[PDB]
Amino acid sequence: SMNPPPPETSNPNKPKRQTNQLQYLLRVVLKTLWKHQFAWPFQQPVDAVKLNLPDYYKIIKTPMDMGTIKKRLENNYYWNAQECIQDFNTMFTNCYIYNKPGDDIVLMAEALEKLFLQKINELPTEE
Ligand SMILES: COc1nc2c(Nc3ccccc3C(C)(C)C)c(C(=O)O)cnc2cc1-c1c(C)noc1C
Repeated sequence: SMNPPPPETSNPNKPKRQTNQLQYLLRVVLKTLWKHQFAWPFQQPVDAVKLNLPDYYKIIKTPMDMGTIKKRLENNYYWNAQECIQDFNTMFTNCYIYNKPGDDIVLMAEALEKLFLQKINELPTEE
């Protein structure tokens, strides 16, 4: 089995918290990206077996995807907004590292990232 286990989406020992910033990240940021027409390749972990990408998990050692992020938010896995923002950045970065500049998947990622940055620019203050 050449896929690694997916990133954890819950952990009984990791402290849980709900902030208005994390609620914004689920209700506005994640929702906006999730339903976007280019979202689908990013909605679940990269299945390197089914996609026939043997070298993927030899190159990408910190995988991340929006399915994982969605579940983390729904499970109150994050303590703060920065943890979640970091996961989005990891997802985009992995795509830019593994794929060639100008590839369709890169253009899809760039479009989602632009939308992401717009919404993060409008992050609300802590209540
Ligand atoms: C190439 O990047 C991906 N492609 C798919 C994918 N389809 C696919 C397969 C080969 C070539 C091109 C594609 C397109 C997405 C451009 C159509 C599928 C699928 O067909 O179900 C699923 N997950 C992916 C993740 C990725 C992906 C992401 C996201 N980041 O790196 C990779 C690699």
